[PDB]
Amino acid sequence: DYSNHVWQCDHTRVDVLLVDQHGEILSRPWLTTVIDTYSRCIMGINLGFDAPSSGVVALALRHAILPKRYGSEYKLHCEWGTYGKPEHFYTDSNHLSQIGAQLGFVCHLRPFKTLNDQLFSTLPGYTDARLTLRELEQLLVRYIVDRYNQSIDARMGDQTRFERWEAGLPTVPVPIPERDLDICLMKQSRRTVQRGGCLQFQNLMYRGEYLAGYAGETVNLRFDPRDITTILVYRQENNQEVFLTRAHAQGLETEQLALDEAEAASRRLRTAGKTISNQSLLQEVVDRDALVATKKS
Amino acid sequence: DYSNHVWQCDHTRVDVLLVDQHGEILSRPWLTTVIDTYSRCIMGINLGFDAPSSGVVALALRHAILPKRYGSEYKLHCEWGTYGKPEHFYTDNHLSQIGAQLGFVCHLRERPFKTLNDQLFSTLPGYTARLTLRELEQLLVRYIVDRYNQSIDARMGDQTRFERWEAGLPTVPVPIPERDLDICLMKQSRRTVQRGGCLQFQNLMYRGEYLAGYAGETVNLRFDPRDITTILVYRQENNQEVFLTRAHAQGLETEQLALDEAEAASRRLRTAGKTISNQSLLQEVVDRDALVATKKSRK
Amino acid sequence: KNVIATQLSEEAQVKLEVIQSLLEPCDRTTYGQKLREAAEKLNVSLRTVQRLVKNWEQDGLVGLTQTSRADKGKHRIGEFWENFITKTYKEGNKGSKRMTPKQVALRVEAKARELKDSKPPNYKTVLRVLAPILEKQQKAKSIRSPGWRGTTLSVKTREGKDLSV
DNA sequence: ATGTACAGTGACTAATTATATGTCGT
DNA sequence: TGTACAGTGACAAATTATCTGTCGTC
Repeated sequence: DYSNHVWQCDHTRVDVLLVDQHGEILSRPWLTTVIDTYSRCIMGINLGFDAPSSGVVALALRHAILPKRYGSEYKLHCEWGTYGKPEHFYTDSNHLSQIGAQLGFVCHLRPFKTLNDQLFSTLPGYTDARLTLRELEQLLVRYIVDRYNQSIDARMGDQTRFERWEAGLPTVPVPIPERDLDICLMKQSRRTVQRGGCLQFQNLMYRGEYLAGYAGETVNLRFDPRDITTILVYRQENNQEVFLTRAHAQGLETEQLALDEAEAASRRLRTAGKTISNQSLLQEVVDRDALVATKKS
Repeated sequence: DYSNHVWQCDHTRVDVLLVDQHGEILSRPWLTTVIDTYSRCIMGINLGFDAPSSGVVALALRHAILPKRYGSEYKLHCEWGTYGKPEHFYTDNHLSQIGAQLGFVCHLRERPFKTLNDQLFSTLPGYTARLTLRELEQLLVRYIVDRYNQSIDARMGDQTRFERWEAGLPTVPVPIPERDLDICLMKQSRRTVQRGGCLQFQNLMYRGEYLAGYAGETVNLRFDPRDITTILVYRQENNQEVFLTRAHAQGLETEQLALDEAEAASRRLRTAGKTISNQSLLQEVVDRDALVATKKSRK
Repeated sequence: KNVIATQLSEEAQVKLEVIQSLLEPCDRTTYGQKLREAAEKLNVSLRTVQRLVKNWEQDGLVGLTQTSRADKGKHRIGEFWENFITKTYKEGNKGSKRMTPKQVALRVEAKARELKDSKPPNYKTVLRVLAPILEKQQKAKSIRSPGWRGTTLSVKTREGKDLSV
């Protein structure tokens, strides 16, 4: 009955194409969002080129339930602040069930055209692609929160959907610890620990707090595709995966780095290497054999 | 109903204590058989120390389906003519697959025992330590046919037990070649083909027509424990297993060795080796170390 | 800190399948029958479902998935023999001596006889005792070096002075 | 904080294409 | 039909951790 009872999870594919930092054409991202039933409030979002499998929804859960920390680059007016453990969740593999179970809320899986109507559908490259994925992250959290969430609802227009949701919480929305919500993260596995507790990830190099005790061992990683600047490392066991430490990206030139940016860095590094002509490096190979073809003992 | 229509499996545990071919006590066997529920004759039968289980049941089922024969030391006056699949096999998951392979219904969840247990086995000197599982073969496989099945019951048409069988067919079974159902045999998961196609099994060595081409590869065996003097070699595919070769035990004194005898033979080697008075031999090791510890380094 | 369940066996999935059904909000007038309709598909008495939900709340998905016994990896030969085996192998592999487990077991035989101990450990136990030690001695061969990264570089002189390049 | 770096690997993914399916057929 | 010992798989015997009952007031 009350707002915050059943949480809807929605998907769409954004008909705006993007360009990469170095000018490569990106795809069109999928948008996934978590919204109330009885308010129209938006409480969670993820956007990216990952297909709307269990991945983007598992992150969009994590997005909502934690405290909504935000950056200055967003130029936000409003604190989003929408923490709170859900209790029912509703979506279009099974992994969502394990999360719902472990977090103790029923998952009983089987409106975005508001942004199709809005000028959002007219930014460059809609429907010269002069925008990138980090720019969408900064602007879209703002243009949703400060404008599409804080405004008066389409019907029951006596309340803004945020405030209809905020007062309607059966008591007060309760945040919960961050580190227990790692199951919602991405996963990478069988990474190997180098001298001093070191790890490679996405062509970057990482180092841990106490990870040097397990050099030569192998470990799994989890991360957000929004800032890989520190990623969680866990020791694998037979039926338990135990969190060991954070590990910190090293040698990067910025305070923040999205996964898409590590892909772009690699893709520029890779695409540079692809342009080098082997013409000399190749012709010497047949000429070495044509010489050795004269050998007889 | 018909003599090939409905066959029922049965089991018993024997009340006789056995000694090996040298003179030490082994155990009291398990015993199992199938009986045609139409004719009520005791046909395929297995005896041994391995306890009743799907492998033993399947082995006795081979002993029913396959044409029976005897060695030149028996040449017995009475013999089974039983062979072929039943329309239904009774023993009331592995037994489903053999039925699905051969095409007969598998059911699982009056019996004769006293005609042997009380009438014969209780009379033997070893009844429940001085006869052997080579001898307890004929002391069953003879009497079960030469007396029991040769007996007549007027309760079922006043004929010998097997005469009702061979009379009672709606169409007489053809014999089945041995090669058609190795699925009833034992299994060995891995064996390595040694040089020249040799293969060790049960402490013996085996060689066979084409096995040397598989040297340095791994093969599976299937074998009959009543005589391991032949073993069958199988090669595993992606999801199939193909009969590769037969193989024959090298260097045997007599071409009849059973699995039980090979174990008891190998247990002679084990007991002989374990007989060493090794305690006088340990003195080398402790005094060698004492010497080396007496050598302190020059600096 | 966080313990994550992974590689859940199918009977643990069955435990999950009841837990995800009991997750429907209920009360005493509803728990008892909505438990019992699970107990029949667990095919085990109600009190086990009580301990199941207890452990589920106590530990999560790693509560309903069984934990290996406290004895796993710990030997029953006891503290004296666990030491003596490992003592003897350890002294036998310093310097160029290369005493393998079998020679240790042969020492163990000699030791029990002179100790008048009638039940020396079998060579399979001695090999199992040393198996983790042998693996720790193995791992040391594999430990990788990260290497220098990017443009910035220096070289380690034996003077102790890192010369930038 | 950082030995070196190439050949071989794994974990997918795009393209091929072998062949399972559902309907009609006789 | 090289030789053959130390290490290892599959299993049984023994130990013993712990989890399943019938239960008692809560």
